[PDB]
Amino acid sequence: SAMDDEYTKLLHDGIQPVAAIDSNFASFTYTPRSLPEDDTSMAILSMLQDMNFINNYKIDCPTLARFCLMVKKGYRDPPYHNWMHAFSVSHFCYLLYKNLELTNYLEDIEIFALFISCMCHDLDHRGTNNSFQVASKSVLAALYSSEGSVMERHHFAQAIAILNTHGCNIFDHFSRKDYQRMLDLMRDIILATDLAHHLRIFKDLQKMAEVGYDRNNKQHHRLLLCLLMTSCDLSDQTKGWKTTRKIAELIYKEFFSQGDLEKAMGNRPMEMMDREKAYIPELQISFMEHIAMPIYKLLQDLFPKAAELYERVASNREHWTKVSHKFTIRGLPSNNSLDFLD
Ligand SMILES: Cc1cc([C@@H]2CN(C(=O)c3ccc(F)c(F)c3)CC(F)(F)C2)n2ncnc2n1
Ligand SMILES: [Mg+2]
Ligand SMILES: [Zn+2]
Repeated sequence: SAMDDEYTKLLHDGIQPVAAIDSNFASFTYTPRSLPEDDTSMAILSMLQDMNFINNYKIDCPTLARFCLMVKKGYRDPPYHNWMHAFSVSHFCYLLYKNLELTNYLEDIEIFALFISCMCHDLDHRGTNNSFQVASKSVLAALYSSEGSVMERHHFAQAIAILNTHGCNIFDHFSRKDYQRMLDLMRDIILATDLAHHLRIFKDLQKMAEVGYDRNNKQHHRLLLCLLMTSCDLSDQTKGWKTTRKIAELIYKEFFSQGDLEKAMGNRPMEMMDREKAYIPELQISFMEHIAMPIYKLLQDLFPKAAELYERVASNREHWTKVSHKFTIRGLPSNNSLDFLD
């Protein structure tokens, strides 16, 4: 019923102009997690409208309103992999569209697929990684462990289940060819969010950046879509320091909850998921150096206007070294007590 009245307003009230959301809404400096969650479904419609997808693809407005709410409701509330993550990843896709001239690189339908994939790419995340699905012998591992990318296959399957819900198939007027294309793109893009997949294709991404993007090379299109999806997925690290500090809190809260579960199963968690071993500043520096910075360096190599993104990621990484000394207890704790020693 609450879904129903939210739908009624989303459908009949009109799509707010994107500029009314925030006067910096289309800037790389904007932090979409500042938007109240109650306003995010309308902001999705505003972005879809501003990218001209609603008109270009003649999306049915009741269907689209239903779809957007179904996707939002398809996220649970772990500390990090929740709807506000999917919303902020989608918003970064919109930023890429508005700032980087993606139409010189990608087909319209590929840009559309990228944005819809961003909305859907973590659907029904339970706050645990692929390794945990296998180790805990979850239903998801029973379905997909033999293919790999367990969670990402689930996210994709959830996206399809939403489309296959009556009243929610925003593509169902597409030609059979275009429908097959959209769903194939969604598969490839959502599966690209597995960082194991990123790490596997990284050399090919480097080689594409080295030789130069060839808009007539179908494999270049696929590679670029993967890179852009990863860039959206990690885009929290391209904001200022307070965003990255908070996002670190959320990720490690989620990780440490998984680690507590693995210990209860008699298994040794990864150091980064073990609240007794993980040293957050060094793990964040390592993640920035070895994963985040190279991704945004490739993005800048391909799109010079993305330079500020890489510079911000590098700065945030420098901040971690600067604050690391504060994880060492000087003097006495604030209570003047050493009772934590016992
Ligand atoms: C935006 C953002 C997203 C993630 C993570 C990265 N992920 C990892 O596997 C991972 C995590 C920590 C590491 F140190 C590492 F080497 C790998 C997958 C994920 F958990 F989904 C999201 N992190 N992690 C730390 N700061 C992050 N910032
Ligand atoms: Mg994911
Ligand atoms: Zn994600």
